[PDB]
Amino acid sequence: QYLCQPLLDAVLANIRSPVFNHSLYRTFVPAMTAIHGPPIT
Amino acid sequence: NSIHQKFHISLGTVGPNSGCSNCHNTILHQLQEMFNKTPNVVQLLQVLF
Amino acid sequence: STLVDELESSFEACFASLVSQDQEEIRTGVDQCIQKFLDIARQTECFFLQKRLQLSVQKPEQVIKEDVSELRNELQRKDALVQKHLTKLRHWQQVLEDI
Amino acid sequence: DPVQRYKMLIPQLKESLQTLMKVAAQNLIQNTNIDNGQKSSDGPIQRFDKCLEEFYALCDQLELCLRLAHECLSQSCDSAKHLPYPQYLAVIKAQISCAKDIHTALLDCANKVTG
Amino acid sequence: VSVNLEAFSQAISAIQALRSSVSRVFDCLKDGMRNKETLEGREKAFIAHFQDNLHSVNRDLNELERLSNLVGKLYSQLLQAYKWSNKLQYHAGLASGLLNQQSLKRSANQMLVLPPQYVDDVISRIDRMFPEMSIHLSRPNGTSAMLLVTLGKVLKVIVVMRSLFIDRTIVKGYNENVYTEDGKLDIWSKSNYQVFQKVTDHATTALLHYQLPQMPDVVVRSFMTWLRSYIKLFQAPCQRCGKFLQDGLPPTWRDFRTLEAFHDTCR
Amino acid sequence: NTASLCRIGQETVQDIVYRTMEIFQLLRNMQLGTYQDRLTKLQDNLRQLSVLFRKLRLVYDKCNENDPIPVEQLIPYVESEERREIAEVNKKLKQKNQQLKQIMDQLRNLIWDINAMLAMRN
Amino acid sequence: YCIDIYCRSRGVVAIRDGAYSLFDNSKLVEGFYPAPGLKTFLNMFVSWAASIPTILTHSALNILLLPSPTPYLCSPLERFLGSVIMRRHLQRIIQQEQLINSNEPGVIMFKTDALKCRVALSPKTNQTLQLKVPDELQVLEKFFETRVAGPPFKANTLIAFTKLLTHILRDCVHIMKLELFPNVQFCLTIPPSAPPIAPPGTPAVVLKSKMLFFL
Ligand SMILES: [Zn+2]
Repeated sequence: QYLCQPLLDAVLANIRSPVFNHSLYRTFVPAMTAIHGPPIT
Repeated sequence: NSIHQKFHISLGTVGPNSGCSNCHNTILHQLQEMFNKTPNVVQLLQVLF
Repeated sequence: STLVDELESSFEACFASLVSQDQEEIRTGVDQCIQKFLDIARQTECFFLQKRLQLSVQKPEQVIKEDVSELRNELQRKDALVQKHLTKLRHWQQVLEDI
Repeated sequence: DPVQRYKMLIPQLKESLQTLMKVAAQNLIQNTNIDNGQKSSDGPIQRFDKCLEEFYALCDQLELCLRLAHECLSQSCDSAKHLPYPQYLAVIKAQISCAKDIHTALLDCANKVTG
Repeated sequence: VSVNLEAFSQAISAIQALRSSVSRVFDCLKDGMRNKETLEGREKAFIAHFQDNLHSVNRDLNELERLSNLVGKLYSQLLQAYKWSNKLQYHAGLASGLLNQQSLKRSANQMLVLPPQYVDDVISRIDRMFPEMSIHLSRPNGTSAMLLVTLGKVLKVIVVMRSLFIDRTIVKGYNENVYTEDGKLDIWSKSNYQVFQKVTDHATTALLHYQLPQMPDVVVRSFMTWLRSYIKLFQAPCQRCGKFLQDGLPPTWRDFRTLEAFHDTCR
Repeated sequence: NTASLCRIGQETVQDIVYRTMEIFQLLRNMQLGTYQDRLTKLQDNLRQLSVLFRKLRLVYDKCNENDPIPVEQLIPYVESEERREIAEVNKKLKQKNQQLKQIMDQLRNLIWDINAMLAMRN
Repeated sequence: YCIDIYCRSRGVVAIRDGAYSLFDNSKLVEGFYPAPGLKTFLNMFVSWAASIPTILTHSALNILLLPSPTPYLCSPLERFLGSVIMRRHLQRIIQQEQLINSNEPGVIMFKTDALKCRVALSPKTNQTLQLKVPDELQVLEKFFETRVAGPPFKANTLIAFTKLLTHILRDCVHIMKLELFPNVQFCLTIPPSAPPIAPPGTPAVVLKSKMLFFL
């Protein structure tokens, strides 16, 4: 609604890509699983 | 709860065997948040266990 | 069978809200004890409705024994007041000749 | 003291989240360009985990401004709920005797019931 | 002050909800895909959930600042013995229960004298507030007390008691001789007004409605509390028919346990 | 006779139930020298409660000592000299009711005489 | 000071340091100064290596967290904090303004006059520190153990006792032996000893906290 257009523009640029699920993984995975906590038991 | 579109789980003491209160309510605002994710009763039951 | 026992079981459950060693448990605890306790009580009435209707229809004599029993106890309390009334009637005698 | 210290944490927090999402957007393009086939020198990588030092601590310095205030609005109010000190010394021991008397009377009735 | 201390609760929950919701935005987009048979039930749901979680973050951000706008702004050992007396007030509310007035009474069949000064002490308890009304206790005839009540500039009411219980109550306006020519309080008369005679019937139904077999003080207290709503007469329209006049009659009938002006047709 | 005992059992069940509501009514009046009277009152109340509990157990055993015949004989399907005493005393008590009826009618005439006395006393 | 507790199935709890940082050894938490030595107190139930979440079987948390008599009914956890919080802040007493001279791994020696003492953690019970320093000297630490390091554990009572510590020791110990046999008031040997009456006492008021002498 306000200052979210990088997140909106990333997914439309990365759509129709076969590496989509891996490009998002590569750019995103270490950020949330490190500080906020490990995965569940 | 339809206008909430939610469930209002009540953590409560039952039976004449307790101390001061139910005391599960420290994690009250947190247990509600996890069952937003899951419609699985065992998820609730096993965290207690 | 043993219907007093599960009746009196709910008695100490009524103390569960009272005796111990956030409000939502209290409203539930004082409820379901009581609603089962009125459950466990009204059926004893219907059980008593069964037991003395048994005595009502299996024999006609305990019906007329208690029918005489209520009217004799009415027969005394009828007589209990009328010569009480008469003694009382004798009371406003001298209350009225005071002038 | 903390009534004016709270007035600067929250406007700092609103822009702390703003620079947090801005450095997140700075990292996002730089890390997505590495994954697929296109070249760009990182230079100022501006890694996000340092910026998270600014925001959560500002959420913690909020609570140090509130919880101490949660103490500060409590201790001074009930310090003298019930001027002559020995009258208070007598009534506190009287009330702590009577509270224990009713506390053991509840258990006395409970033990009269069962147990 | 506690208005800010409870208005802060929404914001302190909203920021943690922002953290949780942006974590959801991260991991749901990081979850990859769950097809669940058809692709059109997934790839069209992809934009649906991607709008859903991002807009949830956006609305959480948005409702943060309307809450932020409304808000404003021996060392620790003896502190522990202070708040326990304050939680003893909650301990007083621990044994209250919601059973309250309602009971399960059966038939009351098996198988007195009180001074008028007690009636005066009864009437002194509730006359001390509501200064717009007045109470004038008098017993020109026997020990029974009948009372004159003026209601601002509106009503003059005679309220007769007998045997410490209720006898009668007649209401008239503000510009009439409620006394007789001799000066005694009038006993048997009529209000000489259609609305007043109509609502005296409601008063008679109300006095037979408040039924306490042992405790008539709460009966007369509820009666005068009900009467207190009648200082709003000719000033409040009816709650169902909109207009004041039902066949020329403004709403008067306050319902039992729900005090609001109605008519007989308006129930 | 045994029906009277079942009625006594029902009324003692009502007695314990009324006892329960009167305990809840009495205890709710006190929250936190007036305290001693209430606790002594409640001690007497629970003493009488225990006595009533044991006496209902006694009369429950007394009513349960005699039952072989079961229920469902009770649904009413469409398909000696004590009776002489009942028939003779029914009309005697009715005649007594009428005899007091004429007396209270005379007292009604007296009270209609006396209410007009204060009506125009002044 | 902070505590981390991580529950798990089959009665398993993972116990982290809390006050450490998981990730940075260059960087830590501003308000939570790091809390070392925690795992040793855990391991008796069994540097920056205490930041591991430590597995326990939900049973040593009973005896640790339970208020127990002090070896006042103060828990082995909170006593140990009191031993810690004296040990941290006595150092912050000693370093400032007095003379600081010690050489030990964790033990602290305050090299002043009149039997300079050296204090270490007690081995049989780590929940209290133990100080090493004629026969009237030893009673002073037991009073210091029971009262100045009393399980309320507030900071300013150490300020007096540090500033509390010659012949003045001789009388006060006679008063201390008398007080131990049967507080906020100490004694001084303006006279030669402490008789049953007329002693030059050394008190400390709560609202004043000034050097009080009464003779
Ligand atoms: Zn209407």
